[PDB]
Amino acid sequence: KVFGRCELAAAMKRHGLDNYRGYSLGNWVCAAKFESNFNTQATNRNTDGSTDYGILQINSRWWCNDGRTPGSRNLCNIPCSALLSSDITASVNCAKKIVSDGNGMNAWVAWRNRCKGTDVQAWIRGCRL
Ligand code: NA
Repeated sequence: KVFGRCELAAAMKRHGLDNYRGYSLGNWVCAAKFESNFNTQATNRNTDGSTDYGILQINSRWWCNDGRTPGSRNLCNIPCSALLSSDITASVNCAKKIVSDGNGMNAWVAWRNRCKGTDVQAWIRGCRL
């Protein structure tokens, strides 16, 4: 599913991401834009041989099982394929664990390099939330 901007903003809010670990909804929408372009089916191979899955490009090195990431963990206890669903419940549940792990949203290098410190409110502009 390719979410619309406000569509994804509504879904993330409904799933309790708005101000989760102090991150406003626009931070999460911004992260999703630069990680996946709001595409639930996005997959990207990392140089270390792990893969990033779904709207928030959750990494098989630590968070989900894809059966092809040696010495990896599955801390969200989910198949990485579950992170490609049109229903973002699994991605959001797993992202709550990631953002809680100590470095907040710096876990998402695209967030740190493209969203952090910017006018992230712009990403929920015009949305009926
Ligand atoms: Na894994």
